[PDB]
Amino acid sequence: EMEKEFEQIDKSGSWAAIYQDIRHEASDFPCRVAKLPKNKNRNRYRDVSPFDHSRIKLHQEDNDYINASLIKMEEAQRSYILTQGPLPNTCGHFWEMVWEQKSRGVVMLNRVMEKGSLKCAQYWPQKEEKEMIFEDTNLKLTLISEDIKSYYTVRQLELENLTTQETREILHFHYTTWPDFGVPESPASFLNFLFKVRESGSLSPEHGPVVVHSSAGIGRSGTFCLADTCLLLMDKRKDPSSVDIKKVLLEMRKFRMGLIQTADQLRFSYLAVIEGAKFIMGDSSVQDQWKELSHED
Ligand SMILES: O=P(O)(O)Oc1ccc(Cc2ccc(OP(=O)(O)O)cc2)cc1
Ligand SMILES: [Mg+2]
Repeated sequence: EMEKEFEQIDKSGSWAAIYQDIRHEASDFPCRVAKLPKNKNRNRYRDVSPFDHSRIKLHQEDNDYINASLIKMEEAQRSYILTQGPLPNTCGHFWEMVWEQKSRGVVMLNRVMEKGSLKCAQYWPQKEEKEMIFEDTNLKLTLISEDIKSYYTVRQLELENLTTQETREILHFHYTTWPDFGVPESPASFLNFLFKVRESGSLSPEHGPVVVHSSAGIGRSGTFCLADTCLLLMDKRKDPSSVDIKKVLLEMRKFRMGLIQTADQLRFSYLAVIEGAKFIMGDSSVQDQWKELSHED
C-alpha cells in the first residue's frame, strides 16, 4: 500500500535504490527507425528515442517518423502520446500528429528556454494576429485566447487542415515552473494543474490521446502521466490500495524509455497520488484547497 510503503522508503532513505531497481527491470525494445540516418535531424536527444513497437507513425509515404510514443494503458483505459519538445523542423510533423491522432489537448511541461538553452521550438502562436502556417504538412494554427496564471497558462488554439478546411479547437496547458530534472512546487500545484487538464475533457476517451511533452518527453512527462493513471486506476475501483505505483510505471515504460528521470520525481509521484486520493475517495472540497495553495492568481 503506497502510503505505508512511502513511509518505509522515506525512513530508510532508499528512494535512490528503489528508483534504480525500476530502471533495472525496465523494458528494452528496439528503436531502429529512430536511429535511421535520415531521421538524425528529427531527434532532439541522441539518447531518447521511441521504441519501434509504440511509435506514432505520421500518415505520409515520404517519412512517417516523429519522436513520439503511444503509452496505451490497457487496465486504466487511457492513452497518452508522449513526445519531445518539437524542433524547428518538426513543428509541422507535431501538428500533423495532433491532427491525425485526433488529440483535443496538448500538455507542455517545460519552457522554450531553460538553463540558457533552447529546449523546445516556439511551435504555437504567441499572438492572435500572427497565425502560423506549416507549409510542409499544410496546417494552419491560430491563437484564439489565453488564460495566464502564476505558474501555468491555458491557451485556446484553432488547428486547420488547409487541405480540407476542417477546423478543430486544441487546448494547450502550459506548466511554466517545472524545472527539468526537477519537481513541481508542491503536490497541490501539480494536482491543481492536472485537474484543470481533466476538467477540460482533453483526457476523455471520446477524443484521441492527449499529447504530453517536455523537452525530452520522458521525465516531467512520465511524472505527469504516472500520477494521472494511478489516480484513474483507484477511481475505477474506488480502492486506493489496489494501485501499485511502481508496477504502473514499469507498465508505462514498456511503451517509452526513461519515464520519470530522477528518484525525487518518483517520490513526488507518490506524494501527488496520495494527496489526489483524497478527492477520488469523496472529499471533493480538497480541489478548491489545492487551487488556494497553488496561488495561481
Ligand atoms: O545524459 P545524462 O544526464 O548524462 O544521463 C542521461 C542519459 C540518458 C537519458 C535518457 C534516458 C535515460 C534512461 C533511460 O532508460 P533506462 O536506462 O532507465 O531504462 C532511457 C533514456 C537521460 C539522462
Ligand atoms: Mg495583442
